[PDB]
Amino acid sequence: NLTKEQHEWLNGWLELWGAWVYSGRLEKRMSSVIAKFMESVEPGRVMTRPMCNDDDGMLISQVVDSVMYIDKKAFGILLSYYAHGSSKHAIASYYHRVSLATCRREVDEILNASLFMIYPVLDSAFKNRKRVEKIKHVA
Amino acid sequence: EIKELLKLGDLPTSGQIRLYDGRTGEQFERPVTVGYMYMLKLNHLVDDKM
Amino acid sequence: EEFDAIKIALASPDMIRSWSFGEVKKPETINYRTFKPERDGLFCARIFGPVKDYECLCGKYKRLKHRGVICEKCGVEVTQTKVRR
Amino acid sequence: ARVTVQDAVEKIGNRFDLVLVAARRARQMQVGGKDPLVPEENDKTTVIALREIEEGLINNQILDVRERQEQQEQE
Amino acid sequence: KPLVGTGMERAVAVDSGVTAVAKRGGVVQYVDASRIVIKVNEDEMYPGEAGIDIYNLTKYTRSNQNTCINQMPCVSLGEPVERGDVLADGPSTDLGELALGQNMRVAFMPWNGYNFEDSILVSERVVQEDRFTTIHIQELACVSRDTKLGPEEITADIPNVGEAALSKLDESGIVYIGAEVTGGDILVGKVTPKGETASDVKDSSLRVPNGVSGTVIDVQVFTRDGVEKDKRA
Amino acid sequence: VDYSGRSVITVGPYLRLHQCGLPKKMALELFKPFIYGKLELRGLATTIKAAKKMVEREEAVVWDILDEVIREHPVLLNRAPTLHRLGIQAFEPVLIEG
Amino acid sequence: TEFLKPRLVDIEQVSSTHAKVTLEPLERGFGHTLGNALRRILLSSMPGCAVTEVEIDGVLHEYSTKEGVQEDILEILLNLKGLAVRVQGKDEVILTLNKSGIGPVTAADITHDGDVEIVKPQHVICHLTDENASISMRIKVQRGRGYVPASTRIHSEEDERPIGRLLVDACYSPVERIAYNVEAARVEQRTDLDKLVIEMETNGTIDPEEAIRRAATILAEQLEAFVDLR
Amino acid sequence: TEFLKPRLVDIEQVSSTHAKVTLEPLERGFGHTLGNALRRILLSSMPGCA
Amino acid sequence: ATILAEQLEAFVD
Amino acid sequence: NGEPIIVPSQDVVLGLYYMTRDCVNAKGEGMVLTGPKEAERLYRSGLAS
Amino acid sequence: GVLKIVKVYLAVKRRIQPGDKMAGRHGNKGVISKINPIEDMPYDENGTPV
RNA sequence: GAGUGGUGGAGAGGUA
Ligand SMILES: [Zn+2]
Repeated sequence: NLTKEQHEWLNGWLELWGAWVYSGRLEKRMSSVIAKFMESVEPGRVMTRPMCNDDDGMLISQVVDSVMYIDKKAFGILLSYYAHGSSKHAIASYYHRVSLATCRREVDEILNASLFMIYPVLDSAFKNRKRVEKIKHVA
Repeated sequence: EIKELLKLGDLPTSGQIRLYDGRTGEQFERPVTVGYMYMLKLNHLVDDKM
Repeated sequence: EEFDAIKIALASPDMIRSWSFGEVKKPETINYRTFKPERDGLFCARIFGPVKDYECLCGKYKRLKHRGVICEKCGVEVTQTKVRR
Repeated sequence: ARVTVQDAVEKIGNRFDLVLVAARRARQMQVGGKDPLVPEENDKTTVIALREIEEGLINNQILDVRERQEQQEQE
Repeated sequence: KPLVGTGMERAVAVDSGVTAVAKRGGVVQYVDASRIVIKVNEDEMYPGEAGIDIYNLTKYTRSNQNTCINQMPCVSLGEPVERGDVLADGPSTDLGELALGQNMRVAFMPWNGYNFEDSILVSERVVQEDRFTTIHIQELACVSRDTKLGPEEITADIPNVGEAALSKLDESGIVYIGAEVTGGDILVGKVTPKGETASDVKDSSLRVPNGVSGTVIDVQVFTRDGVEKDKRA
Repeated sequence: VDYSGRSVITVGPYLRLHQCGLPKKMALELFKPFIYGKLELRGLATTIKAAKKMVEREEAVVWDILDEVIREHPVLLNRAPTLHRLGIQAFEPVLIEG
Repeated sequence: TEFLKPRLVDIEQVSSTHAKVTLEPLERGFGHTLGNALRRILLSSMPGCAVTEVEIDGVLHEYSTKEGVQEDILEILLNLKGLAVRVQGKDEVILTLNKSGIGPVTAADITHDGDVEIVKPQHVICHLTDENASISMRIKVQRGRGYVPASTRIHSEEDERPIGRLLVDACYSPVERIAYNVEAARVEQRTDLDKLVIEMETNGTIDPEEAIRRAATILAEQLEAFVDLR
Repeated sequence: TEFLKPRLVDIEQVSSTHAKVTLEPLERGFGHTLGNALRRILLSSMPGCA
Repeated sequence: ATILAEQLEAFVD
Repeated sequence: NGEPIIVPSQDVVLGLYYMTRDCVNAKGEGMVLTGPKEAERLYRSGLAS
Repeated sequence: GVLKIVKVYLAVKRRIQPGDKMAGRHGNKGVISKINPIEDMPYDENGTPV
């Protein structure tokens, strides 16, 4: 199949992308004042995941919008896996409840197929971009 | 004294001159008052207000 | 959730107790270094519910799956933070 | 009715019943996806429903017997 | 200036203490755009002194209502002045008279409704001559507070950002003197230790408030003794 | 209350009896979830974050979508002190700059 | 159809800037029509070159100062916005001004190229006071029409901006004042004809017969939409 | 330095002796130029017999 | 329109 | 009160007063016109005030 | 409880636009309603637009 | 389970 360093590269990139698109919904955990100051004084297991500067996120959202218009179910499972944090066991049970092992099999192979379609267009979309240079002074 | 000053300036003494219309080219029917009033600009700016 | 008349009257002490969720017994509001409320203070989370959304104070239960349980080390009830008000 | 709805007022009889029946029709168009029987000329659902009532393809009891008719042919 | 005044304009602009009124008459020795120096008359000089006054000017400093205040000189080199004369005009002064607005041509007639109920219709040439463009100098502040998980860092290795924002800042996390910013861009890149001492995950940089534009004329950095400075400081 | 702007008023003699000139900036702010909905309906927006950043980048497709959303959707121009009954009137807005 | 056609008969130059021009012969009633139309076009839509970007060395923003000069940098940018340049071949040129020594800096001190002509040799810009002071600015002169300001050009610029490219507003139109008069023509057999005496006041950079020719072509090509299509 | 040519978008023919030539778009301050020029010519210069 | 165009037909380019 | 609130106010009023008032012998008095179309053609041409 | 304080200073340049209040010295306040072009401003017979 | 604080309250001044 795909080599594993490309696999962890897409894992980190779509993890960062799902963490970016998860910070935009309205029905979300709003904290009080006291929990906010307890978190700023001594945190526990409340840590977050990195996001983008939203232009890289814009271009990768544009490429997944262009190629993933023909498949609704793969888009839905990559959203519910990358934004919420549900496991493939969990989304397999969630899709079987409304067998289950073949359901887990079909969701992982449609994830593999969607990743195989999104990878090389993502490499071309990465390499054909001009990096904006730092600020200079003319005398 | 103001009309003496205007007669020194070679102007119409009443201050009213006969303006035209820049839109349609033609003339306003009646003489229009024209001069130089000292306009301020106050501290109520629409960028701070909207 | 559909009322059709607002009835008002005096409050019996039994009614005031049945409203209540625990006696406050200390004038200390919160701590000054670790900003969690005290036990039986004026913001005491054992009386007035949780502080975070679906949590306990010690952080043992952290999930909706413990819908309402009692944390044995703090005495609090994990719910949503709506019950704080 | 795109400037003045007084023709729809004369068709119904009352502003509040006009608002209620036009809201019923606009909700039927936005939820149920029923076809607006007047040509829409790129308008919104509220002005389309007001123009429907203003022309005279829909009143309150007309919409009531229409919803009852689709109810009985559905059941 | 106003063409139609009252003769109290010189009183207001002198006694309001915002111009640079001379102390002893003499001749100017060197006038700059920043400061005016003057050589005193030997008649009006006491011999214990050295005989030179120096008039420093406050260039483009913020007022109390965020307007601009500067002092352009009005005298040239080789030009004698007396005591009580004006040398440098204030924020809204022309030659030591009070000059608050600009005087402009006015016609008194209805014009297609566009001056209806106390309204004013202004020509293009008032804008093209830039007769009414004021300057608004606005102060934005950044403080490095201290949580009990470490002091906050002013630095340019902020996470979760790229070259769409950081490209105006230097290596130190502070905007240059003179870069034109737009609303929502990072001026001072401040970051705070989230965990204990990545672990500095919360990004607390400044941003321009939406609706503010323009240049960055000055950056002033204060410190406490206890934190060591950086390249920018 | 939410969904509410404020501005300095001026005179539009070129209008009709039911129209007011809303500025571009206030209208783009006020009708923001309507713009999100039309963007997702026209297939350009798939997520809320992409819709948020597409509005905050202010593209020409966003200006066209706003021009379609505004069309015959009234706004209430309140003035306070709203002494008598006619201090609130609803107008169909037209877009202006400024 | 007993109409006639006008010609530019006499073009007198009262000065290098303020210059009248006749038009002869016009038909009855046409005088105010052509005069007002040529006034609106000649005030709105003429091409003229102006200062757009000023680049001073060692100066970051425009609200600073510099030792040695008397006028501040906003004063220098205003006095440069008033400049009147005439280029011939190119549509975007870069000039150079370098000067040291005590005394005022005229516009005649710009080291001009071959195809640029600075028509105001007494336009003052700076007043250099220190003999050890120097000033080396590099101006950029585009060519357009109307009024395009700094806000819209910072929004519309797709390129980056190095610190030092100070942006000056563009007053492109070189016509400042124009008045027309409908006299009585001296025609030897007709009494019902008139002349049009257009009294222009230019920036010195535009040639009046060329300006009238361009405004006439603008009006004719605008009316071709009425002529050809319906 | 290029100008906007319009398209004649509408002839709403109300009657045989009525028209409304909707016409768009022109440069800023050119609609008044074309309209006033055509109006003065059509009023006081168009040939015909009666 | 053609009256005005033929009137201005003289001094154009 | 049943009296309308969309009344013209001061500028429309000055314009309509200046329209519908009449002098004595201004310009082209005592003519006979087919109607408003010919009258407005006369006024915009300037042959009658 | 602070460590270092950085202060910046932004300097916009506020041109006029519809909504900026203006007033003479005699209590005649107003709000700018349109920035008309030079050709649409009324002039006088010498040629100077108001 | 994935960024964040003025309202609170006082005083002073201003606009319609
Ligand atoms: Zn706990």
